[PDB]
Amino acid sequence: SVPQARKASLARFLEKRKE
Amino acid sequence: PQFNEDTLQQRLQALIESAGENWTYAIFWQISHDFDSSTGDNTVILGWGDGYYKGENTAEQEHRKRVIRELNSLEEVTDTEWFFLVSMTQSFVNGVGLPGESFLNSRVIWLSGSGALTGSGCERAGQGQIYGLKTMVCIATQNGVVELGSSEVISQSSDLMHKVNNLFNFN
Repeated sequence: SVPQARKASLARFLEKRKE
Repeated sequence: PQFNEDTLQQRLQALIESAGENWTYAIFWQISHDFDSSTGDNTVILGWGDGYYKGENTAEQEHRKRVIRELNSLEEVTDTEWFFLVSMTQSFVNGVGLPGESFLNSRVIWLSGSGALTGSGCERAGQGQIYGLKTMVCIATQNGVVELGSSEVISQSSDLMHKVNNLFNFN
C-alpha cells in the first residue's frame, strides 16, 4: 500500500538527513 | 534476476551511488489500480513506491522547517529536498504526465536541459525545473517507472542504462 510505502520512505529520508 | 520489494531500496541506492554522473535522487513509481464503478474499467495508477535522495526566503524556510519537524514528530531545507518530499504524495494515471506516458508506451523519456523540461508538457517536469532540476528521466519497468533527477544537464549514457537494466525487472 502507498501510505506505508510513504511512511517507510519518509522514515529513511528523515533519518538520513540528521547526518 | 527477478527482484522483489525487499531489495527495492538497495537497488535504488545502488543505481545512483554507483552511477558515474551526479544524480540527485531516484524514485520508483509503483503500479496500483483504480476500478471505476461508473464505466467498469480497471485503470492503472502509478503511486509512490520508494525513493533514494542523494543530494549535493525566510517565510518559505520556516514553512519547510516547520513541516519537517512536524513530520519528525509523527537546518536549511533545500529546493531538491523539498521536491523529493513533495513527490511522495503524487500519483499518475496511466498515459498521463511524465511517469504515465512512460508506463503506457513502455518508454524511456529522457529530458536533458531546462528547455526540455519546460517544453515537455508534463507538469512534474515543470515542477522539477522550478526546484532547480535540469535533467529528468522516466524509464518504464515491468512493475512501474524508475525516475531519475539531477540539477545538472546529463546526457543519456549506455553505462547508466546498463545499471538500470541490471537493477529492475523488464518484460
